[PDB]
Amino acid sequence: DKIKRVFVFGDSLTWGWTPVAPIVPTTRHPHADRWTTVLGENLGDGYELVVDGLSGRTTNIDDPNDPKLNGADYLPAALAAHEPLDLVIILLGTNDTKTYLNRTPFEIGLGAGALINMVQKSPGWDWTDYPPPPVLLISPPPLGETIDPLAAPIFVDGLAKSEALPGVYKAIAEAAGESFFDAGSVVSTDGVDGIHFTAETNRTLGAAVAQKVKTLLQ
Amino acid sequence: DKIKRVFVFGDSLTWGWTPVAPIVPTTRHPHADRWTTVLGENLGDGYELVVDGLSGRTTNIDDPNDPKLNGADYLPAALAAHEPLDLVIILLGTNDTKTYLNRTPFEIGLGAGALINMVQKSPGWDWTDYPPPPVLLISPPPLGETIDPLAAPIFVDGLAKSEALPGVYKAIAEAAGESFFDAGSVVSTDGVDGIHFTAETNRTLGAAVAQKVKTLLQPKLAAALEH
Amino acid sequence: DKIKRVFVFGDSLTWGWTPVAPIVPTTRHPHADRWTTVLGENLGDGYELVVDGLSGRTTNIDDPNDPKLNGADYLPAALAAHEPLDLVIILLGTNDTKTYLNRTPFEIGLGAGALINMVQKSPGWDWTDYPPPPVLLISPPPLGETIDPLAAPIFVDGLAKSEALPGVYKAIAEAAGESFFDAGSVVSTDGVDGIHFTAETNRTLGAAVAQKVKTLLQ
Amino acid sequence: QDKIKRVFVFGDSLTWGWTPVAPIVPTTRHPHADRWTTVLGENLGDGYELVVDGLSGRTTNIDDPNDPKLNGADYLPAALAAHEPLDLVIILLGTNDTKTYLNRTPFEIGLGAGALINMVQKSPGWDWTDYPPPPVLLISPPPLGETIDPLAAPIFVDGLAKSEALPGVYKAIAEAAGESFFDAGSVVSTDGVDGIHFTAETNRTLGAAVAQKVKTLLQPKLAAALEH
Amino acid sequence: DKIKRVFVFGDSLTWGWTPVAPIVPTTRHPHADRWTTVLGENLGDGYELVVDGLSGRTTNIDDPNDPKLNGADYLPAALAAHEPLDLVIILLGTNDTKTYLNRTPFEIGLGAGALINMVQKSPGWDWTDYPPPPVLLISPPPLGETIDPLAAPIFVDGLAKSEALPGVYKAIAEAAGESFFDAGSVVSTDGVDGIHFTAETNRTLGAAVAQKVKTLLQPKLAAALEH
Amino acid sequence: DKIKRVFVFGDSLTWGWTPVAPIVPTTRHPHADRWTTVLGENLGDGYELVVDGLSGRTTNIDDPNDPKLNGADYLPAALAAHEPLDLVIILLGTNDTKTYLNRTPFEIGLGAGALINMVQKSPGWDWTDYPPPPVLLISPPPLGETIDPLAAPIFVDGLAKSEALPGVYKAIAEAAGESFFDAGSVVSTDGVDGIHFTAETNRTLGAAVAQKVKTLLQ
Repeated sequence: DKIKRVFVFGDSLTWGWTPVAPIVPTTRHPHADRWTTVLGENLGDGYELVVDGLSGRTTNIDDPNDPKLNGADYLPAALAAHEPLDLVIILLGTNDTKTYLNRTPFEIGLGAGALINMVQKSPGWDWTDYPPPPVLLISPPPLGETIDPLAAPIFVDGLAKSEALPGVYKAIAEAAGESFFDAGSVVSTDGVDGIHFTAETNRTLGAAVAQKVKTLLQ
Repeated sequence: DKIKRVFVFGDSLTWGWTPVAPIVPTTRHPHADRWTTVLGENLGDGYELVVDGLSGRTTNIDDPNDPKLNGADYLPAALAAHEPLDLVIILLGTNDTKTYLNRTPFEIGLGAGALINMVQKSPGWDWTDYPPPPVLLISPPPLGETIDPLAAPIFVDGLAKSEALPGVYKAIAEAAGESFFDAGSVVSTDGVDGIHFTAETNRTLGAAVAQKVKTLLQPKLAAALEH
Repeated sequence: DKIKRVFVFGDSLTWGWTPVAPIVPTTRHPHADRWTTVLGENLGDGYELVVDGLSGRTTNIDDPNDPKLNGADYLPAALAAHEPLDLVIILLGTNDTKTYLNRTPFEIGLGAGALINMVQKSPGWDWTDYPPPPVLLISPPPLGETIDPLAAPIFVDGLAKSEALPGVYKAIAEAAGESFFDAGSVVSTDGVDGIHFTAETNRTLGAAVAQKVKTLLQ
Repeated sequence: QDKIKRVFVFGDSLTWGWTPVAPIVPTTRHPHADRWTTVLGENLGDGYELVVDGLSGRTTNIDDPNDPKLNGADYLPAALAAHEPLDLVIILLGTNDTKTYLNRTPFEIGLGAGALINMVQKSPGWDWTDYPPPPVLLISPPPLGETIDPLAAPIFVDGLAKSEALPGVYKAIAEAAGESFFDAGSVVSTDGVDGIHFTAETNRTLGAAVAQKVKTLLQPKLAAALEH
Repeated sequence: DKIKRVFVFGDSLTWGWTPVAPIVPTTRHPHADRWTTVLGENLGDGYELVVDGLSGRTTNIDDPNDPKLNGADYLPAALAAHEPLDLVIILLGTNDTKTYLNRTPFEIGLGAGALINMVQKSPGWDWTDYPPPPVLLISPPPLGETIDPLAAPIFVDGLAKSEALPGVYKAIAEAAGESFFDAGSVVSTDGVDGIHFTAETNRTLGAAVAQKVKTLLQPKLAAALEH
Repeated sequence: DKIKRVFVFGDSLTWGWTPVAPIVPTTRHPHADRWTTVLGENLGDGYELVVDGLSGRTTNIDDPNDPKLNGADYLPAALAAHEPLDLVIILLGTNDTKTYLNRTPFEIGLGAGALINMVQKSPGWDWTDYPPPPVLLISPPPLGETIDPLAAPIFVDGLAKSEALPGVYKAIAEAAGESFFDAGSVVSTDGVDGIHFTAETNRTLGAAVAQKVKTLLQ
């Protein structure tokens, strides 16, 4: 019985940012406490995860402060490097609400859409011919109402944008003939810095997403 | 009584490519025969059009054969140059089906979406403050089943892509909270070269699109449609 | 008699910036008061205008504050989109005097030259074969002696540069085998903000430029 | 109790697990059990945990005009930050750099590998974390096959000689960076039928050999005691 | 008296391409036979030359075949590296006529203009304050009527373009308030390959350009002589 | 017997920056006092020099303050323009220690390596066929312990980097099969501004480098 391969593509939430005061520097959640790990455990031996979480990462836009943060710069290579996959999970959009990137929620949806499209056109080549995998686009929960004062200037108007993502993400996913899940339906941003997750929140999300995944793959 | 300004942003279909054999060179449809002109006539004195149709133009992707064909390179400037507008009409996607651009229909939808987004964030500045205008995204009709042999190699698998655009364009438009219309619902690509429109097709399209526009910009009529 | 098509390519002066205090925000001159409109009226039914005026637009240089302001990024597409034309009028150079763009008058001439060249090589293709249209390069008048305090820092040394443009523009136009007209010969920058035009100045310019056009086209 | 050591492997199709076949393409991925990185993992034991990033077609630090995703140096900074903290970075690249159309000398390819080592040394570019940067083991690939699949041969003209020259250059560059080196050509050769990729037998040998090398670097107290 | 420094910025004509059959490979003209050398000899001890001639070099446009051939990529650095200078001579434009670069003569003039402007804004900095030097723009002669068959495909329509350069170069130089000289007024492209110069042609050019230079840098004397 | 041609590619040290207080503006060392000139004199009539020294120039990295300062942008053209050569001397690396470029010594070595590689692949063409010339990579001496207060902010941590260059440069040169010389073995940065050389230091360096050159070329 073929082991099913799931690739998880996200930001610091998926890397395992431990929320702290002051907001930085952080250390990585122990493996046991990462949402992806709990996702893996609840799925069982039938499944095998590959995880790529980058602190600061956006859907598809350059961060003028750091040239390595554009998801869409990286994703084509990542997909080809982990082919073949049975599912691609995308949990991005939190960094896209940063003030200086000046994005609307629809713009952020388009960004997630750009990534879905990269998966659908995945590997760009005749060197292999496995099919492209389906995609589960996950909208993150709303930001915290109170963000660490060091980071707050960079998240002005961010909360309202983050609240609007589930609706947009769902339409975009649907338009692509792919799947959707709102992380805000089962958890919220409970980290002390108003942006990242506690281990308790990771656990809830991992277990919830595992149910959703089994529905799609059995 | 304020005159309503409508900006039309498209490709050769909107420039006025006269279909001919061989496919090139062409000459511009006389003004009287252009779809935008008939659109203007059917709208009346209540409306005033601005038209920007570029042969070869795509939604949001570079053509390696010509650096001036990317709609999204041009649109931000165009919008600011014609502010204030009451509506922006986009009729693009036909060139996006060209084989060498290697686009899926969903990708082309995202391209049209990129343009909608540019309109929604239109002018990027404090120099004026008019609101941004609403958008009517128009999907083109399917390509001809028979394309001029000179152009056919460049439109391989293009037909199927063009057939898939209305569904994608509608979702994208809806997702943006904007409007949609399928040109394929009232006309088809009847030009001899299998890509462009006759004057008869222009006339039909112009008249049909004018009805749609009035629905959006005359609120008494907009109201009546919810009934 | 063929109707003659004239394309006007300019900046906020051609859009119809209404001079006000404070300098921004502005509203667009009513159509009846725009210089291009008066140009059209004085030309008669023999002529038909197409107008493209963008606030902030330069000849051929990127504005680091706004990526849509480079005339030469736009002009090739615009020319092809309005083919066939009988004349192209260019009234640009006022924004090129902005301090942070660091341009000399000769440099600005070269920029206008770049645009003339784009018109001369206009459409780059076999898809149509109309000839390319002739060009009337119009130098703007000198800037106001007193510029709105909000904008003044951005126009340091700009006045002297603007005074030098007619001479340079004339040489460049002549070198290209094309025509020239100095807007400063018939009007000056009388707007309250020291940069833009009143409706009275628009009227004078429109009527003067119409005389010049008829000389070129009969 | 002892913290588990994290080793990141950054390579090309050799590291992805290209199964050599005729005709050369299309291929399928070596079963997990037969990948060199997997055997590397098994020979290391529970003391170690691998993260593997192998991309078919990938170069050290140069754009492939045929595919914009193949430049290792475009990807590596992000990858490093995404897998921090690491105890070692292994780089096994250079085989694609010998492709005719990229027009590279062996020294140039060394510089490319050097660019990657430098990215690791300056790894994460930020105050968001402060773990140290990890050491690097640069691995030179073996020489190409003398006979390359006719479909691919035009793109590997003069490639063999370049591949033979890589160990020398890679060693100097690694040494200059104060990092480690290993020549895959010292324990295996390109035995795949297409003249470019590896059989499962060759993967096994390489995995086991590289595991010895890794333990020398990360348990040096033990390595020391063993030598006498 | 300060010794006057003259910087010569050109292409293979200034490097010293020896015309041969077949066209390539060539070897460099002996120093004694280079036009710049004869220029130096005819100027005397009052002057000192610095020479930068690159085979294949254009005014201001990328050659898709070789990324090092754009004069304007190089000139800012070169100017600062040889500061202070009393004159900059530019003899470029021959490679700009190459078919695949698709340039008009006016465009090539603008390219030369771009270089003049770089000289006028020369060093961009506080680190020194010498004045910027004046410029003598030199138009090359027309291409040969017969070009080596290996190179001919790359110089289609090139002859006519090269004939048009003197007029354009003069206007552009004048517009910049700088000087002009037409190499075609005293020599032509007599090399066997139809592109480069013999030693005899170099000698003529060197001596002619030296007269022109002295006019510019000893202008009080030039003035007094004109009677 | 060939007259032997030596091309010297460097920064302000090779241009002839006269150290002064305040640090800027400077004037060029008289020709008689330049290190390259003394190099030429000590070599004799058997040799002929070509010199390209640009104030501010780096090995292979863009200076965000000035787009003309990247050695590797310039070197390919320079090499082809002065072919044929018998030797290329590179004395660069002092500007690479500037704080804002954020380079490690190994990175700077790689930069020098990039230049060596350009020389080894020199002219990229069939238009001539002379061989490529050998290369003598020269590491500069350590910076001054005391730098002009106006320039010091830009050379923080630069001293330590400059001290590390000889070791790195030697490895890189050796790896390329080329030659090396440490300018710090015969001189130090004795200019009043803590960065540039006096005429006395130029003389010492010129004479020392001439010995080295003769060893390589006979």
